[PDB]
Amino acid sequence: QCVNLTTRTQLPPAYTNSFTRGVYYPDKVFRSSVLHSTQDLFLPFFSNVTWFHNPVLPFNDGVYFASTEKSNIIRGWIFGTTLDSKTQSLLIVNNATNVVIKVCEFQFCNDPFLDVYYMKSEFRVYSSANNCTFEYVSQPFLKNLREFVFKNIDGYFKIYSKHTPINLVRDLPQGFSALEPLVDLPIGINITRFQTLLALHRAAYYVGYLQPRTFLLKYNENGTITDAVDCALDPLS
Amino acid sequence: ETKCTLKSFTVEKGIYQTSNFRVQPTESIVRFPNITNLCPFGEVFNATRFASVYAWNRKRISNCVADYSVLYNSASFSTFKCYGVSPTKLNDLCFTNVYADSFVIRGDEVRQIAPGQTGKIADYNYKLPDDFTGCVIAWNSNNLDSKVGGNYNYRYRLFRKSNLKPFERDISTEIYQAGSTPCNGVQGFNCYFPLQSYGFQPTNGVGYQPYRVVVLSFELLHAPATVCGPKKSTNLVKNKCVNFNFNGLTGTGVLTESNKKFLPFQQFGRDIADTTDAVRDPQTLEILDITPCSFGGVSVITPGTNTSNQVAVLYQGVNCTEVPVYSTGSNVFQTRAGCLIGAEHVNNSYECDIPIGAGICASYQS
Ligand SMILES: *[C@@H]1O[C@H](CO)[C@@H](O[C@@H]2O[C@H](CO)[C@@H](O)[C@H](O)[C@H]2NC(C)=O)[C@H](O)[C@H]1NC(C)=O
Ligand SMILES: *[C@@H]1O[C@H](CO)[C@@H](O[C@@H]2O[C@H](CO)[C@@H](O)[C@H](O)[C@H]2NC(C)=O)[C@H](O)[C@H]1NC(C)=O
Ligand SMILES: *[C@@H]1O[C@H](CO)[C@@H](O[C@@H]2O[C@H](CO)[C@@H](O)[C@H](O)[C@H]2NC(C)=O)[C@H](O)[C@H]1NC(C)=O
Ligand SMILES: *[C@@H]1O[C@H](CO)[C@@H](O[C@@H]2O[C@H](CO)[C@@H](O)[C@H](O)[C@H]2NC(C)=O)[C@H](O)[C@H]1NC(C)=O
Ligand SMILES: *[C@@H]1O[C@H](CO)[C@@H](O[C@@H]2O[C@H](CO)[C@@H](O)[C@H](O)[C@H]2NC(C)=O)[C@H](O)[C@H]1NC(C)=O
Ligand SMILES: *[C@@H]1O[C@H](CO)[C@@H](O[C@@H]2O[C@H](CO)[C@@H](O)[C@H](O)[C@H]2NC(C)=O)[C@H](O)[C@H]1NC(C)=O
Ligand SMILES: *[C@@H]1O[C@H](CO)[C@@H](O)[C@H](O)[C@H]1NC(C)=O
Ligand SMILES: *[C@@H]1O[C@H](CO)[C@@H](O)[C@H](O)[C@H]1NC(C)=O
Ligand SMILES: *[C@@H]1O[C@H](CO)[C@@H](O)[C@H](O)[C@H]1NC(C)=O
Ligand SMILES: *[C@@H]1O[C@H](CO)[C@@H](O)[C@H](O)[C@H]1NC(C)=O
Repeated sequence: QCVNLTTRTQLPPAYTNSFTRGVYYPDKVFRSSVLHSTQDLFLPFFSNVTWFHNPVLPFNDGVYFASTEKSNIIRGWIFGTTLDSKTQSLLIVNNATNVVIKVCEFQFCNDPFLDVYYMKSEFRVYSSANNCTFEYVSQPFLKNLREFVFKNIDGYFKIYSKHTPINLVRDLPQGFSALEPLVDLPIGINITRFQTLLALHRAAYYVGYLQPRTFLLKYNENGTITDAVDCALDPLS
Repeated sequence: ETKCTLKSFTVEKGIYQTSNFRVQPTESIVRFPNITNLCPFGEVFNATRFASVYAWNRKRISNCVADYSVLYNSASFSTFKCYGVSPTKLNDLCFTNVYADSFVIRGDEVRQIAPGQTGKIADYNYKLPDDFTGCVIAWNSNNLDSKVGGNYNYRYRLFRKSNLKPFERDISTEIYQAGSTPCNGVQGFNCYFPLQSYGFQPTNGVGYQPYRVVVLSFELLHAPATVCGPKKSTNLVKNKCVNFNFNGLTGTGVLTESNKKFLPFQQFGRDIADTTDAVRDPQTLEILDITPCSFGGVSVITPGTNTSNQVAVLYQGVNCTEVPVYSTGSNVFQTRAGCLIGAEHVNNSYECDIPIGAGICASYQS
């Protein structure tokens, strides 16, 4: 139901400063007023993070995705190797009602999108869906920025989330906020690349990559991570 | 045992160390979350209509908790036949994506559904692998799948060019050439239809009545398993040295109420050096503490076997409640060093000769 889009929108691939954002709870253990050193996959402090104002992007090991979107134009995600019916693929859609997670051999066109009519209903992301393996439905997720961390380890797809009101215009705020664990999925896909879905009428988001390194985390009395320190940035660190 | 440790037949005045007292666990408890997400087997077992033997209903099952005990004790079903997996151990074994193949056949041919079995519909309609890991459940449905005028709505494959591979579903309806001339869609010589209707009647005897038959196939591939039994749990006890298996986290100790405020997604906690301190029961969803059962050495206070013969016993660092031949003895005294049996507490004060600890000591008078 979708064809090649002539209007090749250009989102300038700028670089900006990661600051000290992208910290998530690494396990499911309560700790109070203790300083814990842990080695795991994180986003290194003060790094170049890509800013777009729908290109194909590599998945690498994990992905930190953020968007200070208003009116919720961001829709969903596509994951896999070739994004075709020839290979097992994964799809996330977050429409007005319950979010839908799908794992099938979906076939998409060159430019998958949702589109809206003004009556607000249109869906032409893919073309065919022949062989399915997993299905799931949950509660919908959603001046305000939304951050997600995607990891895929041992046939387990882990999503961590956090949304926070914002007042700054362009760059990422220079604050700290841990990311609580949102969902785990027991499905194994050799994801190598991914994509994004928008809501067009009938656009700025940030992307960063993870690396293995060692961090030090400080827990408060109630077990909420309140600050963290990198162990390979500066001699003081 | 004081003499035995000293390896002497005479013992001098003092206090001597001996074996270590330790409390032992009493019983065991296990806790698992509320058994929910019961697997939808009624939709395939109590369905109004089943499909034909050549077009058997195939269903996939995943992400569910399967209760096989009810079917195990189900007296309505007559055939509960299988050898690959023991019927009573299904709840223990855990699999993923169980397959259900259901249909209605004749009573006489129910034997044809078996590994390494041949017949009329076994090799033509539904074939089973020789290494089948599943179980076939069949039961009479004469009162439901038959008509007093004759049930002609069920058909079976009779003529095929070749046999049927295991786990194959062929629904092709094409004319069969039994000779050396093409049929060209004509029921001429050496031309027979592959499908023949069943003639179920209520008055038909045993073996001619319609039997509903469904096979369950268990598979376990590299992806994590998700379909298996309910994992029954015991009840909860407190203030007793027991051992526990809280949601797979197992260990010994004694549990009490706690006031910690877990953030809504954790399950347990620890302080330092990997020592669990609190847990959350997966049913009540409340925080409980854990402390190890009491232990500590024991000591013997004696005035010297030359002078007298009676002794006193000290359990150091032990609350004077789990005291237990000397379980009662004399009046029992509780001090910051532990619990003392065989001595009398007084209100006087003299010089110290046999130091006990925490600023107190004992002497012989009793
Ligand atoms: C959001 O998407 C779903 C499908 O992805 C739309 O339809 C729902 O589909 C599920 C799947 O069977 C049904 O159980 C629901 O009853 C459907 N309706 C709902 C959830 O309202 C759904 O209509 C979409 N919501 C919109 C367009 O607002
Ligand atoms: C539909 O997709 C699923 C999952 O991708 C396939 O199931 C398994 O796929 C892996 C892929 O390497 C195989 O090794 C397994 O043998 C498959 N298991 C089963 C039970 O099939 C499934 O085969 C696919 N089906 C079709 C028709 O493409
Ligand atoms: C991801 O790719 C690896 C290959 O690098 C897959 O491992 C293979 O799995 C098949 C199916 O069991 C085996 O026959 C091969 O021998 C495996 N090769 C190696 C090198 O291990 C792996 O199964 C893939 N995983 C997913 C989820 O797609
Ligand atoms: C951590 O937990 C404590 C304990 O509940 C919280 O302190 C309470 O905060 C509320 C809201 O202001 C007060 O009404 C209570 O009187 C406080 N109780 C105590 C014992 O301090 C605290 O707000 C939580 N969060 C942080 C960051 O400490
Ligand atoms: C687990 O199941 C038990 C069995 O019903 C629940 O115990 C009672 O549940 C009802 C309804 O949910 C409550 O009104 C009662 O107060 C519960 N009894 C108690 C708490 O002693 C229990 O609530 C369930 N727990 C969860 C987390 O689902
Ligand atoms: C040994 O254990 C008992 C049982 O807990 C302790 O007795 C408690 O003492 C506190 C403090 O006075 C009271 O609030 C509780 O009501 C008591 N419980 C019972 C069942 O009596 C006792 O204090 C402990 N021994 C020592 C030396 O502290
Ligand atoms: C990003 O890279 C540019 C060079 O391409 C560099 O000048 C800038 O300092 C980098 N920003 C970082 C590492 O935060
Ligand atoms: C089908 O219905 C009968 C009659 O109530 C019941 O005993 C049986 O458990 C049901 N089957 C399933 C799979 O629930
Ligand atoms: C026992 O002790 C007393 C003094 O306490 C001493 O006079 C006596 O000789 C001792 N008896 C022995 C060593 O047999
Ligand atoms: C004397 O000691 C006993 C216990 O040894 C105690 O119950 C009593 O109150 C004490 N009396 C005085 C006057 O100290």
